[PDB]
Amino acid sequence: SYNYVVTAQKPTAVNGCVTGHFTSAEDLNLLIAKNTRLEIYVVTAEGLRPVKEVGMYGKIAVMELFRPKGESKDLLFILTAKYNACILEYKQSGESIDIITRAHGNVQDRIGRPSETGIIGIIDPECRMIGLRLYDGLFKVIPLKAFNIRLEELHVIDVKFLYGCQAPTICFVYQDPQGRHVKTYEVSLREKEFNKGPWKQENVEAEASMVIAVPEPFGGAIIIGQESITYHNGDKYLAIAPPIIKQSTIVCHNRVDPNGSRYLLGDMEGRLFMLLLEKTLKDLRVELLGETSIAECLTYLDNGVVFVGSRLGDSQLVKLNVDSNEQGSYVVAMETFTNLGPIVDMCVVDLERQGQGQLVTCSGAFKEGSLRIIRNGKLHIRTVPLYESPRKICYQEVSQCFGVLSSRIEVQDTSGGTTALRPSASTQALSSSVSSSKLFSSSTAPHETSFGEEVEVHNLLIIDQHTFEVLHAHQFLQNEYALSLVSCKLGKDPNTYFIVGTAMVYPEEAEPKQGRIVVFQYSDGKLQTVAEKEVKGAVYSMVEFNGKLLASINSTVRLYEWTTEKELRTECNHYNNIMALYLKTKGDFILVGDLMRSVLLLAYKPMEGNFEEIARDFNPNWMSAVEILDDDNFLGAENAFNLFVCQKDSAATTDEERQHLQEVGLFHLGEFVNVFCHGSLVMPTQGSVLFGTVNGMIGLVTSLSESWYNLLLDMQNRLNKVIKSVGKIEHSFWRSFHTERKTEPATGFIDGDLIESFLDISRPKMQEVVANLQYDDGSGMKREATADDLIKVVEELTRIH
Amino acid sequence: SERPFHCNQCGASFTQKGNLLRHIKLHSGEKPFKCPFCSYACRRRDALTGHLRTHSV
Amino acid sequence: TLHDDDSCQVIPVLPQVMMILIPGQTLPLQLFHPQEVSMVRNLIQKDRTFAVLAYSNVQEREAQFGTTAEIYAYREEQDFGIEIVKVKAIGRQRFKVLELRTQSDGIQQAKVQILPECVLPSTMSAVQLESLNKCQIFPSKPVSREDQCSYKWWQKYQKRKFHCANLTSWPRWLYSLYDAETLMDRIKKQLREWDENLKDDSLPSNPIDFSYRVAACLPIDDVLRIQLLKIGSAIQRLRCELDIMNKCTSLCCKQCQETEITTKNEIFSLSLCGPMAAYVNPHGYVHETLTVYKACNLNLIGRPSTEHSWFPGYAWTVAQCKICASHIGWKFTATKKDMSPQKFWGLTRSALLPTIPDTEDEISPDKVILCL
Ligand SMILES: O=C1CC[C@H](N2Cc3cc(C4CCN(Cc5ccccc5)CC4)ccc3C2=O)C(=O)N1
Ligand SMILES: [Zn+2]
Ligand SMILES: [Zn+2]
Ligand SMILES: [Zn+2]
Repeated sequence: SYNYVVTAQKPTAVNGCVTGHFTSAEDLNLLIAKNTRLEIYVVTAEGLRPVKEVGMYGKIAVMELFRPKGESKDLLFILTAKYNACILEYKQSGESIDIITRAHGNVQDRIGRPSETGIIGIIDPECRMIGLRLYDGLFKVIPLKAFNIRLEELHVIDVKFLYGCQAPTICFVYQDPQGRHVKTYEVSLREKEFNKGPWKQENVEAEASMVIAVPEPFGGAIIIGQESITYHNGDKYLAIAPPIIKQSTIVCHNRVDPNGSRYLLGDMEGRLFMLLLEKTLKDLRVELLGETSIAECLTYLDNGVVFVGSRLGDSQLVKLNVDSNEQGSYVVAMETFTNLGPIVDMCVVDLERQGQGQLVTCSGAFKEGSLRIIRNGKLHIRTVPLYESPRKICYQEVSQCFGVLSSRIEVQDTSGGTTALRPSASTQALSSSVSSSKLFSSSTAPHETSFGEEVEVHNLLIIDQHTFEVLHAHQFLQNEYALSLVSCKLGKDPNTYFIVGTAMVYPEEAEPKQGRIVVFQYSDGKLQTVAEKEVKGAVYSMVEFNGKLLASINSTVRLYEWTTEKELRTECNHYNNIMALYLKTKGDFILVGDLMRSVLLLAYKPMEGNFEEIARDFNPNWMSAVEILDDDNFLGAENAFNLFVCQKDSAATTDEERQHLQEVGLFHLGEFVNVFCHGSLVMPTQGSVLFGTVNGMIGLVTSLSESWYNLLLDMQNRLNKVIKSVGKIEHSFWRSFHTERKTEPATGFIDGDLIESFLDISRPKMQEVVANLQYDDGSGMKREATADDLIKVVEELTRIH
Repeated sequence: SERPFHCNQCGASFTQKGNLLRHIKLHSGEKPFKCPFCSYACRRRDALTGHLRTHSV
Repeated sequence: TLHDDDSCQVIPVLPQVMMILIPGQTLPLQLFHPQEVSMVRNLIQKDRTFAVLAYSNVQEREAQFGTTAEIYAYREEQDFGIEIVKVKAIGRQRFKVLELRTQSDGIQQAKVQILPECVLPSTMSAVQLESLNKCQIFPSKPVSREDQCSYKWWQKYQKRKFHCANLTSWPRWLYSLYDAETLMDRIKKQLREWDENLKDDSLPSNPIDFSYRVAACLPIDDVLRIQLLKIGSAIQRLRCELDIMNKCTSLCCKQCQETEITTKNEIFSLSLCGPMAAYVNPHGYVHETLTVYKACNLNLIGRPSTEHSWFPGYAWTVAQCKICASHIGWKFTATKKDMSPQKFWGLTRSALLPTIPDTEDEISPDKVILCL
């Protein structure tokens, strides 16, 4: 296999945000974290001045600014997910802008158990040292050589640097087998060992989750849980328990004023709160500000403006008015930034019938759930909010409408029924219906329902492809989870139908004993229920298989035919020793895979009306999505933000092993893939597979010849010498296949981003690289490489996205 | 009647030697539907019947 | 001491060690050959490790994998004039057959490649939001018998740890079928039906050793035990064990396969040792014997005897299959009246399989036998 992967759309999810004086001690900068991308914005009176966007050879996990001893401006600390660290300084050289790596290094240790609470990176206020918590019972310290110190507390929740102490001192919240408590520890570099912390509180709330150290005028640390918000400063102890917080746990924050009198707090659901200090300190007081997108990170800007960093929905710029608004909120949204992530499904449509192809995604979650329309002609973005969770999508041209699996949250009232949290598309439908089935009404059992908590109800929405208006909503049964969706014609019937696979989920029954496949037809603004077919398991996936419907039921793969009675006739069956979750087809071949990378490849034999096992390969690892490249090669995604391709085993001199699959492709993408689909966004490369991520990243993968692969390999190795590498991180190390304990160099995949960067280097760099390369234009004439030949080849390669 | 012929596998007590040997042979197996006339063992009990009927005649 | 992964190693092979070993399972062994001692009399200085094999068709000697064993006890004498030599061995790293050298006398050496133990992190490490890493840890577990008997507590658990699973194509309760803690609980709910020993301390928290402790208590086939060893993923190993404990319940004669002996409901743990354990007879034959309350379709052989009884206070009587007369085990009958079960049965596993009940319902005949 010889493949090429390139970024088509940079990530849109916001995983971090900080403000500081980076471009100059007087300038005010805004820093945005977008997975592999880092953005620098300057705070203006009207808004934010965009300055620079860069790409890193690492997944940004920690990002904090600091002002070093006797230095011009704030310096930046960054740690990658692969544990590469780098320190950056903003450099202007006339018209050229550069980010220099003042120091770099990797802080990995071969042996270490990563803590449950993840990576944490903090810097002391004096900017003397950097604290890192990567593995339990160890604490790395950098004053880029580093040293570890032992920790008897093996379950750290959160830790921060104290203000106003004789030496840098840390205070943390741990959970021991006797409760949850807070503690302190002092640092001695000269000793490279721990000293005694100034104080200690032997008990704290069982759900303590956030620790914030208040600056020097106050000192101490703020502790926040579900029920209690406490303050501790040696022997000073304060505590409050406001009601407005029990609905959602406090998750993200930011310091408002440098004197430390006001804090911002956001919940898991988009409510934004402010912490006010009534000053010694007398008491604490909390106030609701309003509702925002679910916030991953928050930053107080200035002029009553706060930046909303969101992973689930669009980022927002909001104003903080001294008076509340008529709905009760003090916040109003000023400007929104497009966010494509998370992407749970997508489809490609040539809406204008121009041979183009437009990308339409089911994106977001909860009230930020939305459809995203992507148009190339660079990429154009239209946003259509849905206010509930989208799941799956398919396109039906004859009806000029989309089918979308949707789910909304409701809470149990006290009136017997349930109430929605907010208006959504499923309650704004022009027409509505709820299916009724005696077959599943035949389920009679105990079902003690508590009355005051959440529950999921799934719905099917039908929406016009032009206006994107809610045409029709069909509600699914109680305890029924909408899983699979497909639109296609069957048998001799020329009508086009929507087929939906469902399952019944009950809280005390793990393995699903029940499920449905329901066929729908959309006519004159109404969805007519066609048929009902009960199966004894969950209907995970369905795929059009040449006039027939291939369906997955738990670990069973069943092929259904279309009867003349407009029903499904079970033709044949194939039982697998794994749960048949992922299902992709091409022609008569059938590839089946589970969640744990267990691959299973079948081929339907029409002469006997059944399936034959062609090959099989098990390699235990979490798998997120899988796709077929061609008859002999298949692409998958497996944890570790990693991609893999396995071969159909060409010419194995082993009859019993021609059914075994090798491993010819491995690649570290840096993104978590959820769905693959064939298509291209335009009118030497073969094939085309687009994929969407949780961070909204979009790339294109196509196949190459051995000559094309071999040529680009030496070019990449050459470019790695000349391209200025962020943090001096090697591309071979970045793209290395990496599990939490293993590492192996990638092969079979060309990093199209790095290839395209060739056009943006100075012309002297190009000639330097091309020199001493043996060139083959194809079939005829092997010579030395021409500086030009690559460029015009490179452009025709760029003309894929 | 004191059964001094014990089987090392299961422990069965037998009153005569030759009865114990008949026991330890059944411990082994090899499709244990042995026909006593010919010794042809069969994999199932119904195929023994169809095989047994060829044995009387 | 343990060998590094994938290493090309040469290990002795012990003849007449006919079983399939699962790592950590202890093995007492009766020796009689001087060659068995001749291997041990040197092995004990000092490796103390050989290679238990996994024969599929031992009469044709078909084996493909196995489990290294670490001889951890060895001390013996010639008391009452009979020279007696017994050792306790324990299994360690799984392996795969490559080449084999039957040396001069027996001395079958094993050219072997170590099998790597494949550890996998949680399902959330990729998609879990950095903001909620503080929320990952729960306010611990109540370790009780009331909110575990109730499921409301665990629902909130399943709700929280996979809250960010809403960013995938798959909902939470699916990952519950891959959550080690959930799968352990599903087993932490089945063996209290079987055993009264405290799960809490006796079981290990780590699923690796916990998977092998489940594997050394299930009366399953020799072949089922085999592909159970092919499974590097402790998670897959648990689901396979689980779906076995769901389907594979009622046990039949391995040889005739026409006689339903007993059901898994009839299993019970007599002592803290467990329901199934390895017992030895006075001739060196090792029996993985299971204890069950009731069994049927068996004939008894001979009179009961207390001689060398593994359960003092009970007299055993040989039991064999009604149809094929192959040995199934023993009927243990109490000697006194103050004995608790009075008639606890007791079957040897190598003749058993808790087979799929081919339900004789004319409306529910066959079904699906996905051996996962
Ligand atoms: O509960 C259980 C199940 C049965 C299992 N046994 C017991 C057992 C005893 C013997 C023979 C050993 C030789 N003596 C000779 C002798 C005669 C009278 C007095 C003393 C010695 C007779 C018994 C052979 C096989 C087995 C066997 O498989 C076990 O150990 N426990
Ligand atoms: Zn016997
Ligand atoms: Zn015969
Ligand atoms: Zn039998």
